[PDB]
Amino acid sequence: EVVIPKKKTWDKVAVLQALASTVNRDTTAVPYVFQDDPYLMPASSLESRSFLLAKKSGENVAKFIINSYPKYFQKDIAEPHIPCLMPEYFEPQIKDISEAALKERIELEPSTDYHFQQTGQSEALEEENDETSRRKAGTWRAKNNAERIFSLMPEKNEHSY
Amino acid sequence: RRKALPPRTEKMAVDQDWPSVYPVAAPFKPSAVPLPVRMGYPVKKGVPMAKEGNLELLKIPNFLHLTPVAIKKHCEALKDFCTEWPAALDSDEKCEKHFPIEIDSTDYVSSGPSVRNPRARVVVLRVKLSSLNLDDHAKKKLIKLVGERYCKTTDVLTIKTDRCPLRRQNYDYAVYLLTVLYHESWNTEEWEKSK
Amino acid sequence: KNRAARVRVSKGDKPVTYEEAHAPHYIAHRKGWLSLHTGNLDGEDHAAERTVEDVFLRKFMWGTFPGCLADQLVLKRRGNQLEICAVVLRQLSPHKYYFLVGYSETLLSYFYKCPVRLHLQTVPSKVVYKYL
Amino acid sequence: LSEYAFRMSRLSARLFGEVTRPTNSKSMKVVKLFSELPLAKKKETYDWYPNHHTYAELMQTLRFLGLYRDEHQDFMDEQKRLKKLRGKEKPKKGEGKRA
Amino acid sequence: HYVDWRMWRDVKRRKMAYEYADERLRINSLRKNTILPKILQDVADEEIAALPRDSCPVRIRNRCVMTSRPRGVKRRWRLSRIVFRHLADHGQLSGIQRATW
Amino acid sequence: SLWDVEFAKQLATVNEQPLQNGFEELIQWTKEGKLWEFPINNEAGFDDDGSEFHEHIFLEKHLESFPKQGPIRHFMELVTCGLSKNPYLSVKQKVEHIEWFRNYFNEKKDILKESNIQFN
Amino acid sequence: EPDILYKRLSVLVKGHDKAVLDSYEYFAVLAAKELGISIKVHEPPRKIERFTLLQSVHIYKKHRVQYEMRTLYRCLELEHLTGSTADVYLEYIQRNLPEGVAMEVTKTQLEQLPEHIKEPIW
Amino acid sequence: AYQVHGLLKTGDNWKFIGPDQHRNFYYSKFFDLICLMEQIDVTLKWYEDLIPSAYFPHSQTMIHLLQALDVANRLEVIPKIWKDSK
Ligand SMILES: [Mg+2]
Repeated sequence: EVVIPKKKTWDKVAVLQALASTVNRDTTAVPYVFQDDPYLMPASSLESRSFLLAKKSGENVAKFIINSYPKYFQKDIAEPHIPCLMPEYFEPQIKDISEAALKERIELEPSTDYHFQQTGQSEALEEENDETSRRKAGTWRAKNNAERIFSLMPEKNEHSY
Repeated sequence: RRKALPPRTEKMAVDQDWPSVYPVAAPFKPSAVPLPVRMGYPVKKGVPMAKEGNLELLKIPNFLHLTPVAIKKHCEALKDFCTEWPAALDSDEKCEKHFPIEIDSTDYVSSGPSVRNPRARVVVLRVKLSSLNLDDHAKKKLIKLVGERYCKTTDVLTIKTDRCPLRRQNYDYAVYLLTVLYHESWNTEEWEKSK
Repeated sequence: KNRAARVRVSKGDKPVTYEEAHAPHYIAHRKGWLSLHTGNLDGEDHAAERTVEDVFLRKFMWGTFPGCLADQLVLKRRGNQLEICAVVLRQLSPHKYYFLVGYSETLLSYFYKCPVRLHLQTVPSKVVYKYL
Repeated sequence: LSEYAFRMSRLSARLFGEVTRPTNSKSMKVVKLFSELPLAKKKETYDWYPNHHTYAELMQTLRFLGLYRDEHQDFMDEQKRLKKLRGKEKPKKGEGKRA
Repeated sequence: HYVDWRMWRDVKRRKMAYEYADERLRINSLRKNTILPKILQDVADEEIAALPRDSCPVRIRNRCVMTSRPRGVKRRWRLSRIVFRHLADHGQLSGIQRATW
Repeated sequence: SLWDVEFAKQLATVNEQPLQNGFEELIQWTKEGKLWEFPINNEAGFDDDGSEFHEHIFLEKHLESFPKQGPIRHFMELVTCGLSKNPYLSVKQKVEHIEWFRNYFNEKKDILKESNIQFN
Repeated sequence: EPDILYKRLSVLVKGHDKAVLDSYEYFAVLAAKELGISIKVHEPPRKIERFTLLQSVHIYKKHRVQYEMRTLYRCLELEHLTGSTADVYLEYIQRNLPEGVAMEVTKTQLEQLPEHIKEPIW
Repeated sequence: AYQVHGLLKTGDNWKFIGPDQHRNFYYSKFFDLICLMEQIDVTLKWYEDLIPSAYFPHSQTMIHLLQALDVANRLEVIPKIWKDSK
């Protein structure tokens, strides 16, 4: 009599490819990263590089001025709550702790301060979020710090090597 | 400093696809549109504005992205996510005899990032009582317990349910209320003899 | 003598455009509205906040660009979209223009919590329609 | 309206979720106020005046860093500078009437 | 930088009424009750009278968020009568057109 | 794991592609998380902490330190019926109000004892 | 999991002018005829709100300025549509929904009989 | 060249362009190959899909395009090419 077929479960990929990814490519089309007005069209590679670098510098200075005053970008009005609308934090959140404070100071003049705090509060530096951060930031200092951590603490050897 | 670049009017061709130029609802950029359309109130002896710097063409939303061939291609590409309607539910009589329970929904829209709507919580349950197993005393007791929430002409039970922010909870609550109504109709209490 | 947002005629050396040379009794006739959203219709909430956001955006765009706006702003509130339809004169470098566009887009998207894409319209000079 | 009608009304109130036993009119205020949102917690009552202090501080810090060209504040500063240069400036902290 | 004081007092009173709301709701619920002895109603009235002022929804004054006008303010867009006509003649309110019948 | 983060950044900077039209723009906006979910609804986010209907309607399992026949029970049933038909507050706030009223009635016991009735 | 089959549903579209909503409903009926929905066309009555306000700031009561609020109504009537087809139609409507109109989705799903409706004894 | 064009951005635009200078060099090489391999139709298609979609040309690629246009009688759009090269 009345048949009941099973429903299809599609997320944000099937409908996207069925709607947007079902057209052709324009012939004389400039890259859509910029604008479309005739006076601001990229005529060569130099103009495109300059516009891209200007956009990157604008984004960087915007993020910098947002991180400088975090108390002006917190009153949300949206509902789905986009996770990419919250600035990152770089100041430590633990004072009386040792390993947790060192990790918060390293991950979240920062690496040296974290190393000094770990040496003062007697905190064993692990092989994750410590040696790699010291090698990426600072390379005789990183080697000296690794040697000091290996001489003062004997945990994992393969990861340290 | 100062420079000059030719627009896309004399740069494109004639045998070119249209939706490939204006995919999304663009606010009409006088550049890739080779249509010198003039809109505005002119003067007695003069020429009105054309397309460049025209505020009327910028405020009014343009409908150049819904090309007929593009609409046909979009409707054809979405055939994979469709379900054919069964032939057993073509007439309304068979639909009412098979599925006599209707559940309405309230989904509106708001301008801005706000998604919550205080008027999107009502879900009226319309069930036709002409197909259920209702005798005489049970049906009379059900009508007495309902009161005015039952139509005496179309015979469609209309009960308004809105006691939670969600909708499936209200649906389950209405189903439970209907279940208790059907249970109490088959029961006789001590004060029913003194009717 | 009831004078509104119109331009007073004096002699013959005031290059006015189409927005400043119209009376408010011709908006729904020979003009129109700058913005457009569903908050003004009957039966819908969230309107005062939208007007405050619009006036704040207009003040910000007028203060950041010194005289770069030849007319006004044409905003479009489509669900979760804030499209800016402004005009910029051809008096500066395109690199600075793109820098300002990117900065404004980032600031608006990080402040109003809404994806914003700007669309500029280069005008070689100031907009003009009559010499009223 | 007799005993049977009263029993049916109490049964309907208990089923749909109302007041079963009979009450007065002043006692209905509690239920009619708990069944809705109070005036002091409406979505448009406390949000009538947004935090304008934050917007003012943002405009001030954008004008200070040169990211915002506020002509009104510049005109005010120019007028204050002209008034101070004319010979009528603001007195110090704790000087004026007793000077 | 602001220049007015009545707007600041009004927003402070609004914030204090939003903070002090559950207690006032409970007191008002204990008030309007034909049942329950009068001593509880009397002590509730004494407690709600002993509370400091500037924290009550009664003192809420619907003013404008641009001019802070006391009387003559719409409750829709939260503004006075002159700013409304001003921004309507400028052209920001879509649909709000001059009545021509 | 900083090495995994560096590997992900390398994959991202290798598999990069410029923009062509507005379709890629909206695709990027949807993948970034800026647009709403499609068939926009009214229950995305605020789901009342994943509760059902028995926790909103049946509130008898929250009244234990109260009698069965009396004015106190009448007031408790009244406030329960008021909290039941309230789609603006959550069940946690209802339980908080119930326990606050319970503590308030248990604190002032002299008046309840002098009211020619007992309080349970 | 079984699919949810719908019977009748309407998408009320209310805007400011008339040409935009006319073109939108024309596109909608074209998309419906090019897929297999078979709908009709109707127009509910309109509602215009007018209020009277002052013109100046002092003693100027004899000169008043009024404003209007045009809000038309254009709703369709989608019939004989399943769940996936209704979802696809709603997606197509939302992907091209202008900023000057609204949307009121009122779907009516189908349901046979619950678990306790036959002969249940608590 | 056909395999590179098919594996570039025809399926997944990932290994098509790593930066800017390499992408410009690859586009110039593809244009020179299309101009020195087939006749004039493929050269015009490459100039419309590369020189008009990416950026302007360099010196050797521009000289090769000019030679291919002169060898097939196509001297009409030399001013725009000269302006782009300048
Ligand atoms: Mg007059």
